[PDB]
Amino acid sequence: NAIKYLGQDYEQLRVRCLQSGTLFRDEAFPPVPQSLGYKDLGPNSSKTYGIKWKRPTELLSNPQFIVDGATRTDICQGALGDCWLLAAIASLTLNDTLLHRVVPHGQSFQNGYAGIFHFQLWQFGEWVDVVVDDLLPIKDGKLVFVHSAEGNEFWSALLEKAYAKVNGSYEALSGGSTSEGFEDFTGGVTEWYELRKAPSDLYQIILKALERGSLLGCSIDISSVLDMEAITFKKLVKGHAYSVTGAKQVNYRGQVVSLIRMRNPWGEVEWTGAWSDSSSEWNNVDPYERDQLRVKMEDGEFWMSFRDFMREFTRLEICNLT
Ligand SMILES: [Ca+2]
Ligand SMILES: [Ca+2]
Repeated sequence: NAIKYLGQDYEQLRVRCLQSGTLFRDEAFPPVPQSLGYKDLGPNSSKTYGIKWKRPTELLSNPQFIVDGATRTDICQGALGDCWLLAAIASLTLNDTLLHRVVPHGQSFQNGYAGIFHFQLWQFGEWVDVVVDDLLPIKDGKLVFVHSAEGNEFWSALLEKAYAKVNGSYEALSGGSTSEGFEDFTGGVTEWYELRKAPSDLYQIILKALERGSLLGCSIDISSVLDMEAITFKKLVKGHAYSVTGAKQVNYRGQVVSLIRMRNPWGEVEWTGAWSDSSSEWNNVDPYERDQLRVKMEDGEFWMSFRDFMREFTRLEICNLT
């Protein structure tokens, strides 16, 4: 049904490997310096020094494709500036049908393992099935790029690998917090908002985008590279893409307050202002609202008020489907 990237046929390649008692080695994306990168991850780079390509089945006795669902907690940025892509993947997990397109859930390391996995990527303006072998860059016994908070989980590492594959290298995934040089992730129309000059009904726009399963991301702009990925006083990261993962209205001190939830794809480092995990704003909402929305954990995810949100962040991007 879906076009096969480069004519590679997952099931056909899988059984060939099974029947010959072997593990898949992708010719289309070899475990080689050029697959890593071309400059910062380039030949002989100190960043790539000591990298080896190892299967999860070499690292562990119990590797898992999916552990407790394929969720946003499974997206932790490694040593690669692919924050926009990782933020989009985190947002994609919130969309159940789209997630089950992109990440075929049947796959595992247990039954019929041949060192091969596949994903359905939006490429050339259609759904494209992409195979990968499960060799992944490792440094000091750990994944170099995206990892899950669950150490034996590999769907996201493998998904990032498929993206690296269709772009020719991992470094090719790097860049800015915007869709700079990144083709359609979604195919539908992309909406862009400068937050200081937003439509008066922006909160409702965000809310309805989330409800219909669009992907939302936001970032703070920069001019020079000396303040690139610079950390704010209240611990926001500049020039870095965040997933917008939720929006809720609360009754705060008797008044309707609009709140917005976002996730740093680092899976750590969070806003410390009003509505943060440990902030006192939660003492002034209905205790049951509090219990329902607040989660006290260093997980990259946090709430802000929508007003503080539009003050702090420069832009919101919405990626719609077809
Ligand atoms: Ca998981
Ligand atoms: Ca948190």
